[PDB]
Amino acid sequence: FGRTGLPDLSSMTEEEQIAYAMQMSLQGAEFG
Amino acid sequence: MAVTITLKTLQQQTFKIRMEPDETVKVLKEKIEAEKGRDAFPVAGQKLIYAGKILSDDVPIRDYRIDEKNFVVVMVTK
Repeated sequence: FGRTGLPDLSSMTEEEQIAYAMQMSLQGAEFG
Repeated sequence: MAVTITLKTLQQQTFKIRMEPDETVKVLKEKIEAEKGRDAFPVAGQKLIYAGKILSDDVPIRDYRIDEKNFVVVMVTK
C-alpha cells in the first residue's frame, strides 16, 4: 500500500510512532 | 549553512535531515514532516529520541548531541 516510502500508520500514528519510535529510539543505549 | 542531522523514522527508514544543530529541533519537524507527512509528523506532535532522551520540537537538537553518525527517532502523534 505505502511501500513508496509512506507509512501513515493507517491512523496509528501516535501509538505506532511512539511504539515504533521507542523501539528504534534505543538505536543503542542499553548494551544490546 | 547547517549540518546534516540523522534520524530514525519509526517505519524503519534510517535517514538524515538538513537542519542546524543550534535550531530547536522544530525546524527539523518542518522538514521531516514535509518528507513523511503532516499527519504522521505534524511539527506539533513532532518529537525526537536521542539516547532515550525525547526532544520536544521546542527544544534544541544540539542539546541532545544529535550527530550524523548517530540518529534520533522522529516520533509524532496526531
